[PDB]
Amino acid sequence: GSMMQEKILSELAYLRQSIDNFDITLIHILAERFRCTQAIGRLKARYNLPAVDPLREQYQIKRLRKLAIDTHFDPDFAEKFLKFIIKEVVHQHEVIAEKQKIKKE
Amino acid sequence: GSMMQEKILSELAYLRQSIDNFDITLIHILAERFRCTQAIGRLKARYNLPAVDPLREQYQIKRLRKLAIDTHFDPDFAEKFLKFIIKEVVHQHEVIAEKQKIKKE
Repeated sequence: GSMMQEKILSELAYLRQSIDNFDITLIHILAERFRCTQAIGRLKARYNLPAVDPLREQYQIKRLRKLAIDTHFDPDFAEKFLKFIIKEVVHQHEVIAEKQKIKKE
Repeated sequence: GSMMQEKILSELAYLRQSIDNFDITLIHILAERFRCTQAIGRLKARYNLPAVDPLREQYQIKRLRKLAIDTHFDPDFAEKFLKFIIKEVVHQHEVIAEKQKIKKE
């Protein structure tokens, strides 16, 4: 139909409003997460702690996987997602350390 | 110090509580986002719409970049993050279409 075509484009539009809202929300939460991990980066750099903390990484992954299963959410994708975030964090930790070091030199 | 060592481990622990909370939150929001994009996948598959919708992708990226700058959040990372999500979504759209098609065959 044309009534049916519009019904379908209207549903699509409605679902995309929601997605678009989720994406803003996700960015605001990640903004705060990165405020925290940057406070960790400064602390690690001042006191010579390493960017990659394997016991920490391992815990975060097992925990998020368990919580993902409990939410009926794919645990492999939860892990892929967390690892994506952690790679940026590890980069940021290294950038803060190089910048604390260039002051010291 | 040992007082100073514990102060620092205590700060680190406190920041990690927050991170860990943000990560659960992020998973719950993504759970809902994927409920929506899966409803889009079914709709696209029933009515023969393609997985990759370039005009849609382009809008989502420009919009999230602008909103990221307005939140003092790195627009390149916002884009990297959205593209990471969209790659999963496009996969999921293709999986739904293959599964609607195998019923039809």
